[PDB]
Amino acid sequence: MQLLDSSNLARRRRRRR
Amino acid sequence: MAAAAAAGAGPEMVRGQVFDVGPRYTNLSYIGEGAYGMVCSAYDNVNKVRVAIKKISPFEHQTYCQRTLREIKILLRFRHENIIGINDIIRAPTIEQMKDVYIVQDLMETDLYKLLKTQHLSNDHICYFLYQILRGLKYIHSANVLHRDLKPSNLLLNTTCDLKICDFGLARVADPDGFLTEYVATRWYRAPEIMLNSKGYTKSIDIWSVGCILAEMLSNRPIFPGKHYLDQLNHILGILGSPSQEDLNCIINLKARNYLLSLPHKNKVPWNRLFPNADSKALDLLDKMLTFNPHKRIEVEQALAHPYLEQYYDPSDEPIAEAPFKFDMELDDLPKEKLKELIFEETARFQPGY
Ligand SMILES: Nc1ncnc2c1ncn2[C@@H]1O[C@H](COP(=O)(O)OP(=O)(O)NP(=O)(O)O)[C@@H](O)[C@H]1O
Repeated sequence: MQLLDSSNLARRRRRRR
Repeated sequence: MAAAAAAGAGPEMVRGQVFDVGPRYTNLSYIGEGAYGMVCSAYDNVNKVRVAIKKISPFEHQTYCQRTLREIKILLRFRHENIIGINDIIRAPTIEQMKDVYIVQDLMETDLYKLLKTQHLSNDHICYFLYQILRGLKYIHSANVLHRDLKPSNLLLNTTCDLKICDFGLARVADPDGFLTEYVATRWYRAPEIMLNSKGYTKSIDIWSVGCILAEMLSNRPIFPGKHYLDQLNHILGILGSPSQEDLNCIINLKARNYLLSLPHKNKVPWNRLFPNADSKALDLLDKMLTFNPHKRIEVEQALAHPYLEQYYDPSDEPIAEAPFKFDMELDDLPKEKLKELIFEETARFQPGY
């Protein structure tokens, strides 16, 4: 499989605060 | 002929095994196969999405019935982004005719075992995958449940790096009371206290398993393999070094304590020599998850708070179960006939027309 930018949970963590 | 047209719409066969999941589920394709279940993807004609379906045929074996019932009861009660959900359960309308159980789940793309056969993960992916394992485990443990069988093949991944824990047939409520003697495809992720037949197994056995998985993500090789528990314990000691005296007399089993004391000394091998290209913060957390004494082993909420995971740590969005489960089953002594009735009862809510 071809595998951080598109994960929903990762977006929530990037954009906290 | 209508009957001839009905038989064309009959049960699909996958790799020589029957999958009788119509009329709702069609267009089946092989995914994988564990020691107990056969897993296919299928198209859900009601919810209009592809799904995963695991077929189990358990009713001749007490141990298969235990795994079927435990997985179903636990996953139906869990609801968490990093734990696989059960969408549906297919079985015959009468207990007489029920021979197979099909557990329908959200479809994932692969599992970490398969992924590690094909590529070396970057540190960034390892970090995010480890975070999600621990986040799901935090929920499991908050319900007072031990997974007891975490390993790469039951960490599911999709194409957007989301991870979900599956395979709950060994999961049990924690309690101070033949643990894990039943067959499993791999014992390489089990805590040493299980191999030494210590008695008081706790949440820490799952953390050990996660430490084994992290080690394997770092090198693409299992860290404590071995043919027998003796061989696995020797590989553990060959890396961690000989246990301390304090760690020893924390062991309940006098017999296992005596054997370890007889073993020749082993010095601890530094993690950076086993994992020279690895992130030093990953190795610090790895060290705390692979600590021999389960009482000293890092807990899941401490591990989430470790510096290696700091960019994902968010206690406001790491949910827990509403109530910790209580142990009121003791199904490990129920006969398989009784287990079948309970499975039938637990699955009645999914029958068409309920
Ligand atoms: N929801 C799912 N989506 C995609 N693949 C899945 C899913 N559930 C299971 N699989 C795959 O099927 C394999 C076997 O499933 P699993 O639930 O572990 O089976 P088991 O036979 O009951 N227990 P085990 O022997 O421990 O693997 C997994 O390792 C995955 O590769």
